[PDB]
Amino acid sequence: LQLTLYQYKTCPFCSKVRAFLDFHALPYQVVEVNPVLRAEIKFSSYRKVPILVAQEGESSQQLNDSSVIISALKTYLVSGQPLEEIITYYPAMKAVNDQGKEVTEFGNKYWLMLNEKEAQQVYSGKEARTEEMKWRQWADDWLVHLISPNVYRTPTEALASFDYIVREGKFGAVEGAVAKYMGAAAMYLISKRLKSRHRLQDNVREDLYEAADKWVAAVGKDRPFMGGQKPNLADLAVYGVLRVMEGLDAFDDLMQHTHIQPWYLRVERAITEA
Amino acid sequence: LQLTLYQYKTCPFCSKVRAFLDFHALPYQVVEVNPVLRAEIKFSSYRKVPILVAQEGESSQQLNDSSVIISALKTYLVSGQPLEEIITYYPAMKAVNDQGKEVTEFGNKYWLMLNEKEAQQVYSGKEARTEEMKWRQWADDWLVHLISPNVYRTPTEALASFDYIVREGKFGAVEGAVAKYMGAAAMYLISKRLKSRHRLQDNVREDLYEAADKWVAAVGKDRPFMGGQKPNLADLAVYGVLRVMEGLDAFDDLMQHTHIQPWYLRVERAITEA
Ligand SMILES: COc1ccc2c(c1)c(CC(=O)O)c(C)n2C(=O)c1ccc(Cl)cc1
Ligand SMILES: COc1ccc2c(c1)c(CC(=O)O)c(C)n2C(=O)c1ccc(Cl)cc1
Ligand SMILES: [Cl-]
Ligand SMILES: [Cl-]
Repeated sequence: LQLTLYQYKTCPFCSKVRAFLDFHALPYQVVEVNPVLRAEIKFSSYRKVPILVAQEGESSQQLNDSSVIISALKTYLVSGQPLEEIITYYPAMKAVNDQGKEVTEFGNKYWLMLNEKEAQQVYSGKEARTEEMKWRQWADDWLVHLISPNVYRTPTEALASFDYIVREGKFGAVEGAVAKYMGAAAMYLISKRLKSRHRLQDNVREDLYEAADKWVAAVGKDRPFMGGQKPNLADLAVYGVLRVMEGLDAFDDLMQHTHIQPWYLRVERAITEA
Repeated sequence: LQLTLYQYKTCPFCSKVRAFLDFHALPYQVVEVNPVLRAEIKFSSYRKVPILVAQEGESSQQLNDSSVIISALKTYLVSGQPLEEIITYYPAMKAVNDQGKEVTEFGNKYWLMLNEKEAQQVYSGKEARTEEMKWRQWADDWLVHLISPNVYRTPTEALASFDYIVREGKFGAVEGAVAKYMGAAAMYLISKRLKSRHRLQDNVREDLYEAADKWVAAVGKDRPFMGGQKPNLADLAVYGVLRVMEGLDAFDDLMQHTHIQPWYLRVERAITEA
């Protein structure tokens, strides 16, 4: 089973898949996609990243959605059922938006296709299973929306963010320089609207701290991770979404004003502990 | 187990739930909602219909999404697991649209929460289970979109449709008269755009026939219903969506130019056969 992960290193969706693969010590190769030309992903009809293709000898499968990849690869690690069958339980559901745009959502993306036996093996109980599902959805439907407005909240921050994005990502020496200044500007302004459209406060930092606190309270103090002893897909989902800001002011503030570090560091070492 | 179904009689979403309850000969009461004031539904935070509340003695549960109601009530009929636990597997997933609107989708809405045993009891095999799921989604993501443009396609048709909607539904003698002419007009124009936004052909009837044919070919000629011997959630989904046009020109045309009647009539008697 050879895993190749096509990604945008600094993207919360790719970090999410990495947090999962790393935690389960799964071996994979990563091909960094060029956000401007995206030639490395032009083999797929699915036009979003991450994309993960699993090769099993002569056979191979393309897992598209970041939440679907984790769900499919996970039910696979527990059930051992063929990946080509498992990916069949998370179908791409096409529909035309109320604006005429063709959206594609993936069915059952936060549900592991597990039987009673294996389910009892990975979950605390029925309520633990539906809880991570709810928090998996929160991570990318609410939490990720707090990244941009926060890392591009100030012109200085916007430049630091794109410096890190271009340095961390794949850009030609030329488009790198352009994207560094041009992209920081566009994103600084563009995020001013993302902040509004998503109904964020004026002090976006406060929206970040609230979510952070809302999370640690959810984890509670009776357990190290929402998953209990070890982190579960929900712990790894929030971790993966937040790690993306590591090194930026947003992250330092997060750690300094929220009491989220203990859990964060906990999920980190649980990962480095392969 | 007392079932109360709040609905809009002539709506495909309510017809879908009725087609299911009827087919399983489930006893329920229906309270017709006034589309204008909707007072009869103002007990629910969920602001869409159908809504189905199941009362079990002193306890009661509100099942909101038309596909979720069918999925939950169904897994319940097979597993016997408490409804209050079952509805827990189809969570409301909130998110803010790219336009700033708060949309709510229901997780795993087309997946019955069944174990190996019961699943083998209700499905032909693994491929039969994911096939109805795919056709359940088609019914409401593609098929329903062909109803309005087709039944409001012409001014004469628009009036006949609203005559039937007001006669079939719950409107005050006054607002009924208004809605009959005012609503027919609004819908005739409004559907002119629905036809465009949804990328429908100019001859919307053709879109209807194609879908119809696409369905009968899917069912094939080796089985009476997509579900084999008896109809399954996919057969009942398409039937429920189409019945809504019964009596209108659109429906007569459908039956006359598509070879869909045989299956349609087959699902009808399978239902009347309680
Ligand atoms: C190279 O491509 C990127 C990089 C970062 C991205 C995205 C795409 C998308 C979009 C997508 O997945 O296509 C989101 C939401 N990103 C961020 O959250 C983000 C993270 C850290 C910093 Cl410093 C600044 C921004
Ligand atoms: C009273 O309320 C109604 C009635 C009909 C409706 C809807 C709501 C919705 C919307 C909803 O569920 O809120 C859709 C999509 N309807 C139709 O398909 C339709 C069916 C038959 C005819 Cl003749 C004309 C139109
Ligand atoms: Cl593209
Ligand atoms: Cl500023």
